[PDB]
Amino acid sequence: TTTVGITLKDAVIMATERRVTMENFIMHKNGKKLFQIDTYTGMTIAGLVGDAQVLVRYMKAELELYRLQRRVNMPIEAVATLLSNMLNQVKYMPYMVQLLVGGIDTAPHVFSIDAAGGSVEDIYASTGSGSPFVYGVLESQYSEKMTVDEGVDLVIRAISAAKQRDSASGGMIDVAVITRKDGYVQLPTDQIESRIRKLGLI
Amino acid sequence: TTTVGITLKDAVIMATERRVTMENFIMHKNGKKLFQIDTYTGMTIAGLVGDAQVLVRYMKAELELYRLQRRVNMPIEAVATLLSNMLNQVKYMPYMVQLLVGGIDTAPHVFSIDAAGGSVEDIYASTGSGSPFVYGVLESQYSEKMTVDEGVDLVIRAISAAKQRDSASGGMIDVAVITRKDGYVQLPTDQIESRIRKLGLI
Amino acid sequence: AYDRAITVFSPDGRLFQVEYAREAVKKGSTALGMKFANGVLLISDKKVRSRLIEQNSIEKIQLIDDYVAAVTSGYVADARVLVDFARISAQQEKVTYGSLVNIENLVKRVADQMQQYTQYGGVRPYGVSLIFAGIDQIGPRLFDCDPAGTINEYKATAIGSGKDAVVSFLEREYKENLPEKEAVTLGIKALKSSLEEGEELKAPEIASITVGNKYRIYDQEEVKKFL
Amino acid sequence: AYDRAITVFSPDGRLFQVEYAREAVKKGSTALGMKFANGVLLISDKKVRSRLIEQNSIEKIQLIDDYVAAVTSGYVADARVLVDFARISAQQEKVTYGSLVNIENLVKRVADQMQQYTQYGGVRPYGVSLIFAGIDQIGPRLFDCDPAGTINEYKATAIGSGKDAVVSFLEREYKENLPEKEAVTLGIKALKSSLEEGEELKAPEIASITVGNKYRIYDQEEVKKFL
Amino acid sequence: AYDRAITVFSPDGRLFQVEYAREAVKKGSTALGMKFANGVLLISDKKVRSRLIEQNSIEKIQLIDDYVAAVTSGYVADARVLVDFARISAQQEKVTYGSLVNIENLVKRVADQMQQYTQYGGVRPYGVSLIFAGIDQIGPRLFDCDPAGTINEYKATAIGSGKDAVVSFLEREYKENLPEKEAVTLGIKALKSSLEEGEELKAPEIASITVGNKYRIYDQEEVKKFL
Amino acid sequence: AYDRAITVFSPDGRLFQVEYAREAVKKGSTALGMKFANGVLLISDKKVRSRLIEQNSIEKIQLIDDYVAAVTSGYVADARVLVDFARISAQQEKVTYGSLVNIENLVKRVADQMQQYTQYGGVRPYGVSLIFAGIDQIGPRLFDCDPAGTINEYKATAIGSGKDAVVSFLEREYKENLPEKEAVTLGIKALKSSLEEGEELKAPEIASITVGNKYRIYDQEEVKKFL
Amino acid sequence: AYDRAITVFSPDGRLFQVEYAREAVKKGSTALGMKFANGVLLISDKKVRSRLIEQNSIEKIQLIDDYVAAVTSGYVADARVLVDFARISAQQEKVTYGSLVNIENLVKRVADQMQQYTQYGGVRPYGVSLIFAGIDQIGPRLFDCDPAGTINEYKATAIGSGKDAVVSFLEREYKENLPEKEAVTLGIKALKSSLEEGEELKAPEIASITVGNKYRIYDQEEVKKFL
Amino acid sequence: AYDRAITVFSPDGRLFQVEYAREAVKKGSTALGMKFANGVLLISDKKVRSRLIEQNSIEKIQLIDDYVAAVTSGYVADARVLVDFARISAQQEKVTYGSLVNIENLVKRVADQMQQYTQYGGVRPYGVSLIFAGIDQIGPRLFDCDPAGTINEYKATAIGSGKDAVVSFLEREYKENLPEKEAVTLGIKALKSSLEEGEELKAPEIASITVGNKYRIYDQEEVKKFL
Amino acid sequence: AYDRAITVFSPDGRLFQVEYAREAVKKGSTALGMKFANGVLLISDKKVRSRLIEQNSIEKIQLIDDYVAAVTSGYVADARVLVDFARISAQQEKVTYGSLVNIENLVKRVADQMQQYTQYGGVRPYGVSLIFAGIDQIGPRLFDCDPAGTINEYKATAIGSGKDAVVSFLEREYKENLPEKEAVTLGIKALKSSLEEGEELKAPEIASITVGNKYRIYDQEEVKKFL
Repeated sequence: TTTVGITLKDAVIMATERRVTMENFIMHKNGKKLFQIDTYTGMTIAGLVGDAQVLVRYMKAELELYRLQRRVNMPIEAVATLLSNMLNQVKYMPYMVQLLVGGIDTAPHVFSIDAAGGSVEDIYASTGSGSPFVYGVLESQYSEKMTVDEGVDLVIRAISAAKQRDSASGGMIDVAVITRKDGYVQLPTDQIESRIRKLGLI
Repeated sequence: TTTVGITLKDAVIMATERRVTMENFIMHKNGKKLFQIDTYTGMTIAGLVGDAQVLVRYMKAELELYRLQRRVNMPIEAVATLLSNMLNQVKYMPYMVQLLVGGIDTAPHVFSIDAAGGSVEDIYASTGSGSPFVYGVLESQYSEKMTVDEGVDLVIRAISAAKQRDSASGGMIDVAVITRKDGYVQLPTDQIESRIRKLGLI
Repeated sequence: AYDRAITVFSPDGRLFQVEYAREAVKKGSTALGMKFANGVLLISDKKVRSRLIEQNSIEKIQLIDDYVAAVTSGYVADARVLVDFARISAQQEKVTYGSLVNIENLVKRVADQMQQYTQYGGVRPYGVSLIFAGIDQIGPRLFDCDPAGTINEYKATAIGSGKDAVVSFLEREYKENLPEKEAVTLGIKALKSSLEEGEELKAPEIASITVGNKYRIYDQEEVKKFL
Repeated sequence: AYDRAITVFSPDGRLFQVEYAREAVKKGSTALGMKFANGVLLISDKKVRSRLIEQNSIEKIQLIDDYVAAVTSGYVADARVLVDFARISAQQEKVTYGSLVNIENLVKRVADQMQQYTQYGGVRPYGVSLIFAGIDQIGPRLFDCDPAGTINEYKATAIGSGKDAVVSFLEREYKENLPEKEAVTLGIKALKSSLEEGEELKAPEIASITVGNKYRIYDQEEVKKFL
Repeated sequence: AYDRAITVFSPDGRLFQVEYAREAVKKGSTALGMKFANGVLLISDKKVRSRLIEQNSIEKIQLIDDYVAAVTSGYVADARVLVDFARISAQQEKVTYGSLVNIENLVKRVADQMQQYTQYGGVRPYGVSLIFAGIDQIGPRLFDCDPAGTINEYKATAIGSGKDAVVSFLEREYKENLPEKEAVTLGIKALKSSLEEGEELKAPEIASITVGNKYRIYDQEEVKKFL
Repeated sequence: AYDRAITVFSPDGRLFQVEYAREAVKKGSTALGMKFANGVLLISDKKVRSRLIEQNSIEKIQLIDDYVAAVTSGYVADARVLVDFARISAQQEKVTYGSLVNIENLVKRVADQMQQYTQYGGVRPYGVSLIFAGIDQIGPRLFDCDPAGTINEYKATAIGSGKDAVVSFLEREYKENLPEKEAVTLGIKALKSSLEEGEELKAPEIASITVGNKYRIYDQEEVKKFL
Repeated sequence: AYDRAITVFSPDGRLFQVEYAREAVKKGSTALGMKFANGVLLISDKKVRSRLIEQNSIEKIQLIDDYVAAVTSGYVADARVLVDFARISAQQEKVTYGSLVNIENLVKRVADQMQQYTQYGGVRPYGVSLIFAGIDQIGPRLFDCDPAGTINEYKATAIGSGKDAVVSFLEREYKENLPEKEAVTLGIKALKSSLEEGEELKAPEIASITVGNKYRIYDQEEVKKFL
Repeated sequence: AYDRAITVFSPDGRLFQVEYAREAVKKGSTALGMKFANGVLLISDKKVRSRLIEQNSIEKIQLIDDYVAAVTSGYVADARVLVDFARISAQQEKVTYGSLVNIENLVKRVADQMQQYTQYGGVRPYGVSLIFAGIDQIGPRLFDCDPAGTINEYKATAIGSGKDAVVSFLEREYKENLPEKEAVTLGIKALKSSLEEGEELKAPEIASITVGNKYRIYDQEEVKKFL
Repeated sequence: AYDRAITVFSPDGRLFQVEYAREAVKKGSTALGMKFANGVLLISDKKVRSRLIEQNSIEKIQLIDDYVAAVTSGYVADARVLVDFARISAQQEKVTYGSLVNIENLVKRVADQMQQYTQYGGVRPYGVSLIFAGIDQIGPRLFDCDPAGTINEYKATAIGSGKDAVVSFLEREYKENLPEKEAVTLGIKALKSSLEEGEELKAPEIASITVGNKYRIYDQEEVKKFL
């Protein structure tokens, strides 16, 4: 499993792979690990599939209910704070998950939350078994001045490196771009396939 | 993790570093470990991030509610006593934290509280994996007669020594100064950066 | 008949106990609030009944937090209970989400608490009217709450015995986006217009808040240079 | 007699407290909903009582979710409680099954909650009438709910004080599968026909939804070019 | 006196609130059921009150499962609650034993629920009459339930306002082991005989089940070619 | 006065609600039981009210187990609840001890349940009279139970509307240690003696048990050759 | 007034419901107990109402254990509940301490149970009077209990309708330390003196116990040779 | 009116049910207690109503422990419950602290229990007056308790019907620091002064305690040589 | 009407039961408290009703802790319960925070407890008025509490029957920042001015506290040299 989320000047880019291991061995090649949970909020999931899917449904209900009562979207920091409280409340019977939350309320944010509810903001973050390989790519190539197109290429390259070195990761790459002007936009598979050919990652 | 709090004639100085380790390895370089919880009260956190962040939110709510009903700030000793009761009540399912509370009600105080709720006042105290290196610096250089400017230099030097010897500590140094005349003042990053150049700690 | 306990509807469809609780509101002190340019203010009348009372516990503007204030009319003991409920409710939201985004939801939680006391037998309704004012993510807000639980938003409103006199004055002289100095002056004039022919206005309490800052309680001398 | 508490039947078999709660509905604001070609719309009358009220909190169409809306009449405090119950009930279904397939079941859960308040002593019934409209897997739906808990489906219906006048107009002029523009025009005419001889219609709130899309709330200018 | 709450006996030994709940049944719609050769059928009258009502939610025959159906009279909101209770009770038996062997036990569980609401204070009895029909291990069954909780088995029975007229007709013309076509024809004639002199029968709903098969709901066209 | 709820004593020391529940018993069907040589029998009158009722659900003798039977009079819905309680109570004793030694203790548990409904407020007493008969370790037994909870043992007894007529007949003609054929013949004669002048006896249900064997329900043909 | 529920004091300080429960005691059967030389005996009157009642269930002396017996008057259903409570209470003491040392404490536990039913609302008091007799570590004991819960110790006492007649006789003829044969003879004479002029005494039940031995129930023949 | 249940205040501010419970106290037996030199004594009147009552259960002085005694007036069944509560409360203090330091706190716990029965609905107040006497760490103590829960300390006090006569006598003849022999003689004279003109004093029960020793109950012969 | 239970509003909006509880306060003993230079004092009138009462239990000033004292008027049994609640509440704050910073919050907790007894059915309000005085972090404080739960701060105040007479005297003669000797002298004069024409003042209890020190109770001799 490899998930990545980065921040740009007015954009948030999130991308994951699709390989799912269940009862050992590769039993699913096209799993879903990137979810839209609000108008300008996305979440990626790593860890146990059962716990992660339950949390995704919980956040979708809470954020939609919050929107109807407050007539405004939940701020990204409030989204991470709410998740932090839920995970810490059952820390001794915990969800075995690692989560990334990203979006734009007035500025782009990416939050990393662990199983015990520890939440911390960062310009970029990666989770899963393939994350350390991604951090190597981001440490040497990430720049806050990149354009959206350049940022999409970077996350594709970083995940491609993880797929070469992490056996638990694989499959087709899913990419979502979040901006105020376009909202939550999931990039078509044909565009990403074109990008990998142009980038040289086969 | 390295946090330090010292007392002066009419001031309290608290300072921490920013390195956060999550799922092993350095995944965040600019974490937050120094919080203002009242008009003249600050707290530093060491240990598990999830438990520490929950406690910070609890203290902010309790101290603000106490201020509204009593029309006066909670005394620093009362702040430590309240924290002691909460931690001891769940000592067998405890918060894995070490806390420092400092401030001025009528005199400067610094309190150290452990996971089991043990609270004890001291002129200076340090927590975290880098604390023993800080104690060496304070044992040989601290003086109750220092000025505020000299005290700021001392905590910067003490944390810098811990960063050289403790791999779990690192990042930029955050410093807060508490006085009755100025309240809770967080020193700007540019000033601390200037101080380290003048001090010689690179 | 249909006037004793609440869980009776009247043949024409009224809750008399709720209406009777509204009569207790009409015997409370008169208070008002107005919106002005980038802010909102609260004015409450403070009359003196004896020189043996410590002037300071007459606090009629209660701060729910550093950015929300409330004023009450009716039974003071019932009002104090509701104010404490609002303060705890405000802190619960801050613990859950890290901030308070919409004041209206805090008012709704208070109104829900009063509504259940008009539908479940074994209790009587609160004889309290409330005004909520403050700054949230959407901007300056001004709300009212009644014993039944009705909620409305206002540019200017009043509660208490002199509610009709103050509202009628604001119905004719109120203007939007006024400076804080002008708005307080209009508020004092509106409140004065309610005093029983002969009685003189006595130094009231004024609290105002502007976008970006916290609530500020007027000192007694600053209030004095407005009369 | 047989008119006080609910858990008494009248000798001829009526629940007077339920009937008395229906009288409170007749004193509420008038609202209506109509089905049109591949969609359903909601219209609620908004009258102004003072220029000191912030026009925006007069929201009479509450969105249960992005695809279901509701309008209420009667006691506003009781109505707000029921709307909150519907919103939580809608999210529970989405959590359990991943989607909302039939709106009728959501309405039934609300109606069951109101029914228990007419059979168990110690409480009074809700004095609220509701209209539910939205799009589900079967298509556009339109429902009503009464204080007793009766549920019916309609091509067009109305609630409130002017319910008889609006329904009579729809009994004579309503047509199926109309365009949204035509249906809104008919709705305004139906609502106008209820205004007390002399009173003029004031800008109401209109919300419509079509198959495939989400609910859309009419802007005040778009509403204006319909009168 | 002895007519208010249930937990009072009358001096001559009647429960007036139970009797008053029977009056509410007499104001409900008229429905009937008959046994025929290897099967049982349900007929319920559907009258139209307006052209603005969606004809489909007028479902008066509710399927408890694929082999048991029910029809109700009286308060529709109370009836809906009892139908939901029967559906859950039927599924509990299937979970426990893997099948439903006797319909009578399912009816008894429903009747027990209504009986407790006539003996325990703080609640009012259900104003609902029910007819249960279906196929179980012993064969076709036909049951009735009253607000008190009385249960009887019948070859043919009716409920509602026109219960006396339908029962009197069946008392004279009913025959056993008829073909389904003949039995439905007799049922329509029996129901017609109850219409107030002048009123014309309107397309009702007919549901029948035979041994071996499941319940079948008559389409509106198939119902039409019976009048 | 002293006639509404049970937890009131009358000035002269009677429970009117208990007495009023006895009036409901006097309106029930007439049943009787007699002891004979090494056995006990139960006879219950079954009258027909319509040819549309399935003759089989008119079961008036309920088997508590294979060796204990009961017959009830009064409210059938209350009686069904008590019969179910007796059946569960009988099985609990069998689980605990592996057998049922004394029928009287089973009757006492039923009587205790009815007694608590005459002493605790919020409930009404059961309007049911019961007769218990069967074989236990001590021999054939015959018991009665009343709404208050009084228990007596009898060589012969009757309940229902015709209780006085049957008991008076047994007061004069009953003999002990009769053969089962003779005892059933005497029972039919006793029951016949109660029919309103003119009415003819209709085929009743007879159940008898002898020491060593289980309960046997008379077939309709065997009952016929007794009239 | 002050006569309905218990938790009302009368203006002059009486509990009418407790007094009304005493009237129900005056309608019960007459029983008596006497102390004699190293023992205590119980006598209860048994009248016959019909030859159809099994003579054996008329047991009026209930053994709490092998050394304590009780006799009751008033409502038989309430008395049976209290007797069962005493039996369980007696066994609890034996389990806790291995023996029963003082009978008075067992009587006090029964009296405490009846006292709480005269102070807590929602229940009615027990309409039962009891006499307790037996041998404990201190010797032969004789106690009475009333509906209020009053406890007294006696050398001889009586309960029931004929309590005044029996007590008056014992007030004049009772002697201490009599032989069991003489004491039973005096008891029969005392009981006879209460029979309505004309009625003849019928074989009663006599139970006696002596120090060292257990309770002995008189056989019907041994009772016969005392009249 | 305001005389039925406790949780009603009278318009002039009295609890009538509490006052009515005081009337029941005035019908109890007369008892008194006096302080003397280094000790305190208790005297209770014992009248005989019949020679059939065992003289020993007439114990009117109950020992709470070896150093605290109590005497009660009013309803004996309510008094017995309160005495048992005091005994358990005394042992709880001994378990917690290893000793009993102040008797007043034990009396306060009893008074708190009676106070809650005058403020919470659903119960009636205790109709009992109590006197507590004993030796604690501070010295000899003497307390009274009333149905409301009022507590006072006395050098000498009396309860019961003859309370006024005894108190008036002690108001005139009581002296402090008397010898035990003299104090008992004065107590008998005070009690005698209350007997209805004509009646003769009968052997009462006297209990006294001195500092250092335990409570001593006077033998009947020692009491006799005081009259 | 509207005067029985609390959970009824009067048509003009008063709680009669709360008002009736105020009448019970007017029948209590008269007490007063005054602020002086760096301190606050409490004065309570102690009248003697008999020479048989131990003078020491007449303690009318109860110490909540070493720095807070209270005086009560009205029902002494209700007052004792509230004083115990205050003492436990004070110790809970000390356990939680290590100190007591504001006395007003302790008074508010007591007032909240009394407020809930005027809004929840099934209980009656406390008939107690209280005065709280002491030293906290902000300085000397003086508070009052009423049966409804109203709280006010005062420079000088009085409660009881003579409240009007004492307050009127303080309205005319009270001065701030007086020495303790002068303030006590003024307090005695104020209290004397209330005695019914003819009655003479008797030695009262005086308690005073100064900043830095603890509460000091005046000895009887020191009180004597003030009259």
